Amino acid sequence: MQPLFTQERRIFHKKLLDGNILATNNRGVVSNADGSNTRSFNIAKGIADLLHSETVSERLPGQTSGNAFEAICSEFVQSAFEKLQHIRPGDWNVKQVGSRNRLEIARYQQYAHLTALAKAAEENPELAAALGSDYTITPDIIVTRNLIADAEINRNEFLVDENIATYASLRAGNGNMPLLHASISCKWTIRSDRAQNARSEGLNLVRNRKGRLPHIVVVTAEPTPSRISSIALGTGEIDCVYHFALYELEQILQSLNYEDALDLFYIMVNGKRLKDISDLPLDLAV
Amino acid sequence: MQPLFTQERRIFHKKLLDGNILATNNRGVVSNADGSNTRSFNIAKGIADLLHSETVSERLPGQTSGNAFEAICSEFVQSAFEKLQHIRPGDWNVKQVGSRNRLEIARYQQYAHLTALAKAAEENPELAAALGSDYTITPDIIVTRNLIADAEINRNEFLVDENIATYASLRAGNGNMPLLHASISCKWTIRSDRAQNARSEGLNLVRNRKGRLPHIVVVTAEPTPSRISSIALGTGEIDCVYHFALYELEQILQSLNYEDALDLFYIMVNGKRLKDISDLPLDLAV
Amino acid sequence: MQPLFTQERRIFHKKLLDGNILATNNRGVVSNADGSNTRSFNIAKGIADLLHSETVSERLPGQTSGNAFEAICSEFVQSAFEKLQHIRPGDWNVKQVGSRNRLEIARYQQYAHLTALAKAAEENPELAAALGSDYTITPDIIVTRNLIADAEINRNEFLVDENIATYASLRAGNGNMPLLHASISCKWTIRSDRAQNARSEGLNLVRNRKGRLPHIVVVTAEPTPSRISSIALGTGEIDCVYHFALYELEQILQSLNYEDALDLFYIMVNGKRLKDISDLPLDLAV
Amino acid sequence: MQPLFTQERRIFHKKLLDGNILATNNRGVVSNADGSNTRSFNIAKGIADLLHSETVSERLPGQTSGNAFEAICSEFVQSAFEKLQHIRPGDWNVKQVGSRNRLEIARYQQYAHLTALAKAAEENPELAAALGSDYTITPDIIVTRNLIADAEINRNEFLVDENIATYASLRAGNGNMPLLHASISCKWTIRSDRAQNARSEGLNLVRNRKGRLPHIVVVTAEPTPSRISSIALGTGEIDCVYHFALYELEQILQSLNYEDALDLFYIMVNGKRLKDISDLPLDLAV
DNA sequence: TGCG
DNA sequence: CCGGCGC
DNA sequence: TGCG
DNA sequence: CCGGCGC
DNA sequence: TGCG
DNA sequence: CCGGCGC
DNA sequence: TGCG
DNA sequence: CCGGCGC
Ligand SMILES: [Mg+2]
Ligand SMILES: [Mg+2]
Ligand SMILES: [Mg+2]
Ligand SMILES: [Mg+2]
Ligand SMILES: [Mg+2]
Ligand SMILES: [Mg+2]
Ligand SMILES: [Mg+2]
Ligand SMILES: [Mg+2]
Repeated sequence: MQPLFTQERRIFHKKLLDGNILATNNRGVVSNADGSNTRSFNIAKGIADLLHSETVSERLPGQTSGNAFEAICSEFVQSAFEKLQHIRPGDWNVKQVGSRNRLEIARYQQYAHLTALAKAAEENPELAAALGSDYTITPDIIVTRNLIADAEINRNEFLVDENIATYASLRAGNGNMPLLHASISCKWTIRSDRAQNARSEGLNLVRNRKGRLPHIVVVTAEPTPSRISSIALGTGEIDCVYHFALYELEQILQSLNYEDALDLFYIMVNGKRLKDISDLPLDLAV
Repeated sequence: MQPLFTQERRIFHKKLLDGNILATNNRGVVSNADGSNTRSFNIAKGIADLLHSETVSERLPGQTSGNAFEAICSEFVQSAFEKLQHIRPGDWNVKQVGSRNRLEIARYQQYAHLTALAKAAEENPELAAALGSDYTITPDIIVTRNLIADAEINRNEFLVDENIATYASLRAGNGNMPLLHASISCKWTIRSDRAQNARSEGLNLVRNRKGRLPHIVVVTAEPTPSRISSIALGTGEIDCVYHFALYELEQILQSLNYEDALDLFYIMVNGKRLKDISDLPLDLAV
Repeated sequence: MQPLFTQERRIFHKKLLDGNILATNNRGVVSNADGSNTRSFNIAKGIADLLHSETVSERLPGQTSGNAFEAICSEFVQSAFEKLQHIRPGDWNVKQVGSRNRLEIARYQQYAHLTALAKAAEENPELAAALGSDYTITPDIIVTRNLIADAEINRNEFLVDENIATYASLRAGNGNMPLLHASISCKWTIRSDRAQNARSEGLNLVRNRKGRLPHIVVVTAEPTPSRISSIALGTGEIDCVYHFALYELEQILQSLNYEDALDLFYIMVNGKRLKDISDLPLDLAV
Repeated sequence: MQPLFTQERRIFHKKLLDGNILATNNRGVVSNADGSNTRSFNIAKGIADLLHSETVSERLPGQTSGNAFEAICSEFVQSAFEKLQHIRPGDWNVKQVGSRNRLEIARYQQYAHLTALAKAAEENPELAAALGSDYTITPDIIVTRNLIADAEINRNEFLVDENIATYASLRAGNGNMPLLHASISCKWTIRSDRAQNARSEGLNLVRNRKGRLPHIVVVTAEPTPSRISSIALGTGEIDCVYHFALYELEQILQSLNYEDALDLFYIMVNGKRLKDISDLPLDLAV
């Protein structure tokens, strides 16, 4: 009897395999590997073997794997988090955003004022130069919480009426919007330069919030500890990073005796900067 | 009224009145007012009248009122938040800490590593000069969450076992500590210089976290919108400020026709920077 | 006592003595000490003795000493920095900002846009609820650099004309404002809570600048290493702290056997977080 | 005679052309353009014509253009800044730092302590989890200042000896190392995701400094105002961005009547977020 | 080369 | 480090 | 189409 | 968005 | 009159 | 702005 | 205590 | 920690 989160984790991997997102080409290179690097090549191959990947196909265009990885991550989060309603109740929505959504975050309570800022800037110069446009934050995946009725708040006891706790964020109707619960950034693979946009997006969420900061996490299928470390090490922007196949990564590093990579892997794991994709749903329930 | 949060809000005010924390001296100065300040005096008197305050006594020493205000705010939050278990379940603890101990936050999961940094600085001077020492400063009041047993996670379904979600923060078992849910800073009265330690303490919680940022809020009995604004305006450090008698403050500003102060009050309230103490328990449930 | 900076340092101390800013009251408490604190009391008296202080006077009101300390520090900086024209040329101005605080900062190039932000907010609601108000920063003392004419830029060679380097900050020309060189915060004495406004003011200068960040320093007469450390330890907001009588503080710490204070003193000094007032003029020439 | 800075700007451009860094391929795509983007293609062609580019050759590998652009920008800054000794005297060094040099930054005074942090982490595995690792990242190009002899400080008057201003940063004494004057980040072209490492690197310089923050700027050859805005808008990390051919960009934007892009250009330029490469040497002299 |  | 290009 |  | 690969 |  | 002193 |  | 009050 495999527990349900183990079953969900396997379903997550299976979607990556069935869609040929994770596969091997005819030159033996696994699709999340950097073929110019011996350790990346071998680590990725070991992980794919542990995942029972058998398909041989050409590496998909990066735009395709990028988008598909976001979608599959979203489905896994939605399905697993749904089972935690008893430890973190709520009317939750999980969705892949899509760069098409400029100001999508302004539809949520903690960032609704960005609409007013944007509207004011579209009429004022150094307002625009000073405020910027990055505040136009667009997470890859977001988890949101819908507001609740007074009868839900009062389900067991008469706690509130219309003249008390009148600005509480959870109360529906104050002309109020849903709450942003989490920003989940996805990276199929990593290069240390381009991975830093997870930090700038995290800082924008920190700097502009009105209310509690959403969870800010990164999920990645990057095989190398060194590249993972470019976003996982350090604190202040990113809450934690989650690897798509942590157990398998650990097993391959141990098997091949890649001592330095192993040392770095444990610095991140023991240092609470890196976890497995299966840890994410429960971490979203704190 | 009869809603329980309304009763609890009154119990909070009554504790302040009964302990002479909020009282009026024989010169007519209410104890949360700046007697040299005309508007402070009048706004504070208006609020005391709406709270039905009648006791005449000398102002208590600032150390006494500061500590009592923290204690009374702690009791209000504990009492009210306990009623929201169906909206935000968990084994919650609310406690007044402050200077009773430094590095108290290192007792919690997201800041556990500060103990190691302090030990390292203890053996290497420099580290101390670069790392600083203020990361050891404890919030006036903290709300914490104890960890969960597998029996509870698996209350309705078989979700986890020892080989899946092994790093999830909520799971009890590997020396992992409880989670810090909220930092609640209290200020009986405000001066714009000394109010800024709430921003530096908030920034330290932001910069050093591993995991989701706790709620970071300030509760105050300061009567003037100008002084309240010295900590409520701006974003990035403080989630929101909660006033001890917001409805009364609004009413008196209207009655006195202090138009500029009323305008600032509304900028803060409509701008989601200022709410009533009764909004805090529900805001801790998002 | 031959070199001019040594003579200037002595003049600085003499102004503090002559104005009764630094004096000893009837209870033997020196005016920069906390009489309830044995270490503060003894350290401050030792320093006063090394400065050859003999005046007895009751302690000046804090508003008076705060303002006088700012004025005297400003005069020391102006006089000493004036002698470094050969290593840091320019048309420099040093001034205690004072009462006409708000937006003086916006007269300078790197922060001129703050005026636009303030005007916009005035004509409309929230904006200030997001943007805040503390950005109308008012440093205690500022050092500014006036702009240069082409004749000077082209003193030795024909480097520029009207069609090249047209946006260079240093070029005098309708529209261009003087540059803010330094923000010098003064604190006659310190309490750990109120000292934090130096960090928030420093962060505002960092976050809102257009151009190179000005020097951000703090000058203080606080006698105890513990209180000095509440602003000197750590990095990110304050470049460095300068003590009004560092050599004397070190000598008395050596004589008194307060080993924890001596250790803290050296962590800050060896750690480049604390220097002497005489180091400031040269540090402003980098 | 054309001004020497105008002549320097032309030499800068000539080096880009002679090395085929900036050229046009046989399909009409200029080497700093995004061939798939009509507006990018046209703007880049317009600029190339204004620089009188006539060479037809295939685009160089990105690694090649990236390194060459760094080298060429370094040579321009060194040559032009050397002519400003009368406005900003000193013993200056300008050098392209190879990604082949981590902790080169710790060779400089304001960041020397990073070596001690790195050694502490090497023996305290785990500390790296919190401290991070990128704090060892060195800028693409750095400008540094050697320390000054007391002979020069005392050139005209006897200002200092060994018992006064003993911790001054400029004094070639306290084992003190040279000072970091500027961090110059280069980007031949931009994509909004990879442009963000300039912000994370800038933040590391802000957060870890002891002393005055160095200049932090970006130089780019990106043709589109939209992509330039991904790094130029906003304040706090980057002092200002400098475009390799600003005058030409503006001219072609007008000739093609790209209204939105022109609006954005002026917002960045009037908003002091974007200047010409010719403005950089003088801006480094403030 | 490795990784920016 | 930058370039290509599919969603 | 343009752009993450 | 990710992938290739030269300094 | 009220910030610092 | 700084000072006093109960916590 | 000295400090928050 | 807050209170007093000069500038
Ligand atoms: Mg994204
Ligand atoms: Mg992504
Ligand atoms: Mg506190
Ligand atoms: Mg407090
Ligand atoms: Mg000040
Ligand atoms: Mg001051
Ligand atoms: Mg670089
Ligand atoms: Mg670069």
